[PDB]
Order: sequence, then C-alpha cells, then structure tokens
Amino acid sequence: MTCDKLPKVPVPPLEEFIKSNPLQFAYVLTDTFDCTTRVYVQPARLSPNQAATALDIRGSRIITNDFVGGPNNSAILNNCTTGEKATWYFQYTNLNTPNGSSYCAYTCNGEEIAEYKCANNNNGTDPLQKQAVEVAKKVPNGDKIHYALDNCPEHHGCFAFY
Amino acid sequence: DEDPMTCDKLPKVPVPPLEEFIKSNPLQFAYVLTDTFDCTTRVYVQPARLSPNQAATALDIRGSRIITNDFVGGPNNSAILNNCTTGEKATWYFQYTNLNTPNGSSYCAYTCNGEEIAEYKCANNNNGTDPLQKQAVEVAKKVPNGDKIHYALDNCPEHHGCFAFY
Amino acid sequence: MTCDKLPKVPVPPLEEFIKSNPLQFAYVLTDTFDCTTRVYVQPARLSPNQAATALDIRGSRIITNDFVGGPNNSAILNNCTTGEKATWYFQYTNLNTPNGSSYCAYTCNGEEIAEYKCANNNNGTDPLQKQAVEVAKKVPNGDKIHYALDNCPEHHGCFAFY
Amino acid sequence: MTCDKLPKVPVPPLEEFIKSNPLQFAYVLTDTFDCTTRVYVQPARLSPNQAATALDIRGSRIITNDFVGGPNNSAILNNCTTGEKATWYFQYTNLNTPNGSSYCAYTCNGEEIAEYKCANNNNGTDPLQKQAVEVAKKVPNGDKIHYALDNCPEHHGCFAFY
Ligand SMILES: [Cl-]
Ligand SMILES: [Cl-]
Ligand SMILES: [Cl-]
Ligand SMILES: [Cl-]
Repeated sequence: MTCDKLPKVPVPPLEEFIKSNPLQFAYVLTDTFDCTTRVYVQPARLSPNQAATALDIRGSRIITNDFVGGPNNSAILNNCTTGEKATWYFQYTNLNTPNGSSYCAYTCNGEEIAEYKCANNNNGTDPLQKQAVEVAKKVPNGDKIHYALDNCPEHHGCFAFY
Repeated sequence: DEDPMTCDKLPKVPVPPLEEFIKSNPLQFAYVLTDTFDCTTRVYVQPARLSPNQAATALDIRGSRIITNDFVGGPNNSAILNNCTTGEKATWYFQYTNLNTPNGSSYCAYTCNGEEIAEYKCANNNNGTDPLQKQAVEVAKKVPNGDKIHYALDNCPEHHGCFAFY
Repeated sequence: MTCDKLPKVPVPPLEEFIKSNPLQFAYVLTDTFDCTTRVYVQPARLSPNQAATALDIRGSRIITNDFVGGPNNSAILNNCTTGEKATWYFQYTNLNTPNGSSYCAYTCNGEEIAEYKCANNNNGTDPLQKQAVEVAKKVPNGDKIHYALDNCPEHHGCFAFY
Repeated sequence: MTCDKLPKVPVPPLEEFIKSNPLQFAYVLTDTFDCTTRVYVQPARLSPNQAATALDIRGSRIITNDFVGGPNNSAILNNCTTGEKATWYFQYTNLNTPNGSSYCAYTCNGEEIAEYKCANNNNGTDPLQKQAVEVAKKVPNGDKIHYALDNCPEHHGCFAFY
C-alpha cells in the first residue's frame, strides 16, 4: 500500500463537519497535532472566495487552514499564516452516526504519507477508525503515526479546551 | 428618555439559540474594551457530544493565538463563562443581538465589575454597518470605565490567502 | 501649522485652576469628552509625589488623571486606571477674568493632534476661545474638533452635573 | 441616643472643605460608600442657586449631590441624577488642623440613621473621629456602620484615585 493508492471518499457536505464540532485527533503523524481539538468553520458572509476553515487548537495556540473542494475527492488547503498549499483526501468519513462522528484524512509526499489525522467525538469507539489506522501505518512513513492524546495538559473546567 | 448610566443597568436581551450564533460564524470584533481583543475573530462552538455539562464554547482567535471560554445560560438572560485556561468565571449579558438579518449579523455583549464595565465585545460579519451596533457602542461608552471601549480593527496584520484568519 | 508647533503657555498656578472649578468642555476632539464637567483637585495631604488630579465627569462616569509640571510648559498626565502617561500643553489660558475662565489644552501624536480640550465657565464667550479653536482645527487630525455640548442629558436639579 | 438627637455643629465655610480635598471615607453605613474618595466643588460661576457640590468617587463611578445650607446647621442635598433631597448634619468637623482634616456627617430616618460618612485625609488618627463613630454605631441602625477601606482595588500610579 502506498499513500497515492489510499481510499479517497467524497468530501461530506460542510454542515456534516460543523455538526460534528468539536472533535479530537486520536491519531496523527507529526507531533504538531498532539493534544489537539478540531473545529470547522463556514466561509464568512463576505468571503470573496467562499473557502471553509479548519481550526486546529492546542491550548492557547491555533493553526488555521482555509479549504475548498478539488479534483479526485480532494480538499485543497491554504495555511492562513504562511499561504502554503496542501492537497488532502479522506480515507473514510463516518459523520453524525447515532454513536457520533469519526474520520481519517491524509496528505501525501508521493508514495509516502506526509500528514495523517483521525478525528472523533466518541473517544475512538468507531470500528472504522481502527481498520483505517492499521492500513495507514503500513504505508511508507506511516511508522510515525501515533496515538495523539496520551499525556495531555490538565484542564481548568472546560471539556474540550485547556 | 435617557441612556443607562451604569453597567448593571445595561439592557439584557434573551440569548438567541446557539444555532443563530453558529450560523453567524465567523465574526470580527469591531469594538472591544481591553486591547487583548483587537484584531480578533470570534467562532462559536456547540458543546462536545460527550460534554458532561453541555457548555458551548466561544473562541477568540487572534493570529496563531486563541482564548477559549465555555459558557452556559444563567438567570436574567446571562451567559456564565468559564475561562478554559484559568477556570475563572464571569457573568455576561447581551446589550443587543441582531443575528442573521438580510444584512448579516451583529451583537454587543459585556460583563460588569459592579457599576463599571469590565469587558465589551461587539461582533459582526457585515463590516460594521448595522445601525444597532453604532448606537449600542455609544451607550456602553458612557458607563463607568466605558471610555476604554475602542475600534478594534485598525492596522491588523496582513493575511496569507485566508479571509477571516491570519 | 502642526501640533508640535502649537503655542505652549505657562501652566498657571494650581490655585487658579481650582478657583475656576467647575468647568465645561465647549470644544473637544474625540467623542469621549462630550457633555463633560472638569474639576481640578489638589494633591492629597499624604501624597508622596504631590501630583494634582484632573477629573472629567460625564453623568455617573469619571475619568481621572494625576498630573505634574514637565519641561517646555508641559503637564504630564498619569491615567489613574492604567498608568498610561501623556504629555499635554496649553494653547492659552485665561483664568478668573471678570467674565470667568477659559483655556484650551492639547496633546500630540507627533504632528497631529490626538486630543483637544477647551474648557470654560462662561458659556463659551471668551473671544480667545474662538480663535484658538480655528487654529487647532487646521492642524492634522484637527478636523474632528467639534462643539461638545449639543443634546446633552437632561438634569435633575443640579446645574453642572447630571 | 437616637439619630434626631445627634450633635449638629455649624457647617464650616465651603473654602475649609475645598482645602481638605481630597478626603477618604473611613466609616460609612451603606456599602455604596466603600472605597470612596470625596471631593467638594464650589458652585458654578453661572449657577442660579449657588449650590456647592459633593463628589463621591469610587473608581470610575461618581455620585454627585448639590448642597446648600439649611436651618439648624443642616445641609440640604439634591442628588444630581435622581432629583432626590435629603437633610444632612455634621456630628463634628475638624478641618485643616496641623494633623489634617476629619469630619463625620449623617442623615436620619426619624430616630434611626439612614446614612453615615466619616471622612479624613490623615488615615483615621483624629481622636474626635473614634469617639464620634462609637456614638453613631449605638443609634438605631448604626450597627451597619463599618470600616470602609478594607481590601480596596489596587492603584495605577495615582494616590487618591484608582
Ligand atoms: Cl483533517
Ligand atoms: Cl462575546
Ligand atoms: Cl485639559
Ligand atoms: Cl458627607
């Protein structure tokens, strides 16, 4: 299995992502996305380009990426701080079941996986997420994929932020 | 016919359903009290599915930094906030809300330290064109400590391809 | 004519200010000092620095700034809520004439005027006041200078406060 | 001893009050007057009734009452925001001694005390002030009279305002 050959399921409607908010990243590749909460945002009313925004929140720090649909079931991201672009895909999505939401998404460096994010709001109980991670961590560079929530900062009264 | 004179006497409109706020996402703060909230984008978040207390969350986003406060409804049309980093509480109210009109959304909210105003946030997604917002800001300025309320969106940092984040 | 080149008359002795109390601001730059009564206060008996205090009173709101003499006929202000300093000067003073008191004072942001206050206790009849306002209105930012006493709140039996 | 029988010393000339400015309230009855600085103002030049004004300043909030002399060594107050009147008296005054100023004033609800204000600019060292407070605390409702200056807000570089 190589990164270019991973499943590319259709990007669900944006409202399906918003109704999942907030999510946590159970498995990620790089350290950057440990202990992280995901919130999706609709394009602003006056947005010229109507891009959505993904928020990756880690304590008092935040990474932001606008995204739009692209070819081959892709999401095309723009880093709001750097203007760097990336092409992402969904390995699967399972949003808004009666047991909540999960998905796994990725971006490729050719055959190797550059970044991986599996999010949920059900504490990792979706059987699809288990299968998906097992598959992804056998692609080249997928050895780096790890459980992301092990030893996270203590909270001060909020459930999904710290 | 006279404007309220102290913070404790400001108007307290019913808190709209959360959905009305989420559908306004994202907003910008046009007027704030402390300069912590200059150049800031607001995003509202529903309670997590597994949340024990069903608190919503307000995100105050300024570049690569974020301030987070959980909130729930309280009596007298209050929102009770819990700072997620410190655990400090505050009782907030809405001076007015005007969400999802044909010209977009605006509101102004505040929290008092007795008769003074401790914090003030006026948000919108229509570049400050709601006439309610103009008159609300004038009123709030006149209460004790309200002279610090200022326009919050001058000279904000340049963007790298996103409209509402930087 | 720019703000840095406006006149700087000697700050009168504090007693002359206190004898003028209370004043109203007839012309100001920002909206903050609309419908406002000025009262000057001597340093507290126990004050270590012996700063005087200017009180700006608008209904139930009070803004307070300690001040002392500085170089070049300046008054150095300390906002009592924030510890922020500002350097002020008098364009002119005309205190305790047989027709009462007036003055115009200002603070600069380099060449533009950041704030302007013209006070009196004679309903704006001092001819010096008219000429000072006409000059200040011509400095950069001075177009915002405006008459400050239109449509002020109704009173409940006191003359200078509401 | 009831409120109606408390001493009524002559109201000193206004200039004595102004020379005492600013004062702090060390003892009060209602907690409105905690952490409060008092400033006296002469009548506005143009005022038709020539009423003086008492300012009660607590941080950024100000209460204002015009006042004139009435019979039996009374001062008749007019709340500038609500138009409400009240007859006040001085239990004693001791202004502008070589150890500074102190006074205690009150207003009655028949035989009970409705409000009490003991002011000074010397941190409570006037022996008259101790005796006066003792006496007032024993009239009906005087049990509410408390020390007004515990745990007041921290300052930002001004001595008498915050
Ligand atoms: Cl993702
Ligand atoms: Cl808010
Ligand atoms: Cl001034
Ligand atoms: Cl008094």
